[PDB]
Amino acid sequence: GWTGQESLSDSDPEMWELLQREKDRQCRGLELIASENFCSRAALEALGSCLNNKYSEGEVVDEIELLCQRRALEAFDLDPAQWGVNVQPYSGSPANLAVYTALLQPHDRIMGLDPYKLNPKTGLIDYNQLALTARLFRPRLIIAGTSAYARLIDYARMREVCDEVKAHLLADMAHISGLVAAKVIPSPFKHADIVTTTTHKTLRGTRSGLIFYRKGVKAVDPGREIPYTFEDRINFAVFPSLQGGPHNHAIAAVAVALKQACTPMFREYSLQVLKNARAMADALLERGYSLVSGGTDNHLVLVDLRPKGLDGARAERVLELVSITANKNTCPGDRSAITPGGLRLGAPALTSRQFREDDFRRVVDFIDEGVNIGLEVKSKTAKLQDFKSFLLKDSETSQRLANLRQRVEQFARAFPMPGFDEH
Repeated sequence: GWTGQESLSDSDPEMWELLQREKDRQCRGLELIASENFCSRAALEALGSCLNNKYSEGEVVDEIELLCQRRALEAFDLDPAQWGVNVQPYSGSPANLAVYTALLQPHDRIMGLDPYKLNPKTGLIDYNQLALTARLFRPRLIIAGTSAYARLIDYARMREVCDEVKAHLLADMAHISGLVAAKVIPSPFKHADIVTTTTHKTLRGTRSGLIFYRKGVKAVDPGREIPYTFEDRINFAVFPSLQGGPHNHAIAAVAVALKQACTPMFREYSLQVLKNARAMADALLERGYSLVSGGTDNHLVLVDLRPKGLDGARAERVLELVSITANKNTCPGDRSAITPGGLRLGAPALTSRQFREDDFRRVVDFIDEGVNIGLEVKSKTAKLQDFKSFLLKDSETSQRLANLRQRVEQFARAFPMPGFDEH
């Protein structure tokens, strides 16, 4: 401006109004995307700080990165002699790419979820096949992580397969990292060589990445102490290889979120996510829905809509038009990625708005009503695009959607919202 200290509301009314509109949209909806959350003000304040002016690569800043490093190992209860962390990755993908480039040579073999497979009878990771398949394939790295699994991963059993075929075990804990930090679920750090995470899902911060790696003594020869050798390879893979200088503002925002994750209130939040997820699952079962794996031990539920007669693409779109955001998801035995059988629902985002179990029972009631409209509409229409345009162009459907929507939004608006008041 004249000063560069003018408020956004005063200097750019058009942008301010876009932000107020987006804010109103978040406040009036029911966010059930299992990977979503609402960032705290405090993290956002760091992100928009004068650290944006400070450029670095390789006084206060280096204190920030070291601080962030220290807070990362602390949040996850890690010994700095046994674990290091690279806090510089921009997002979650750089974290993961940095890993594969660091550790593997061209056309090295890799296994991960898709590949190993879920047992369709139990909807659990088929650990038996993983171990047989990996004896065949001799992978150099195996990735433990998924975005759509409602159970706890047996990291110990994957460490067996890895210890056997001399593979690295990478745990991608992006979706469950807050739960791991609060110690409400078991920790992959006990069994894994490498752990990657984003910071914007259950950690409830900004959109950045972390790479944790084993350092120090791996073993003793019975030359003497045999060391881990991930550090210099990971570090080099991050900078200068895959990235430029770190966003110091972004690293500060990460540090603020990791500090929050250490507090008793964060543990209570995390416990409540598990309770809310179980409540959601029970309410769905009580109304005769099928759940992949028959329920949950974490932050999400995976609904198999196929016995009900609707698919996840259809359900997802109806729910969207009544201000309920969820994601379609493949189920075991599914044919089509376009019309998957399932709907993934998560507790983290609404738990951050102080929803309790009874509030999740309410959400389920609304979801049930939406699915019912989807079943009506599916009965009167043919192709997926006919289904979609009917929702908009049929008078009776359009009016039923509007009534459920007004009711959803009037319920949602009453709950608080993390972040800044107005934008």
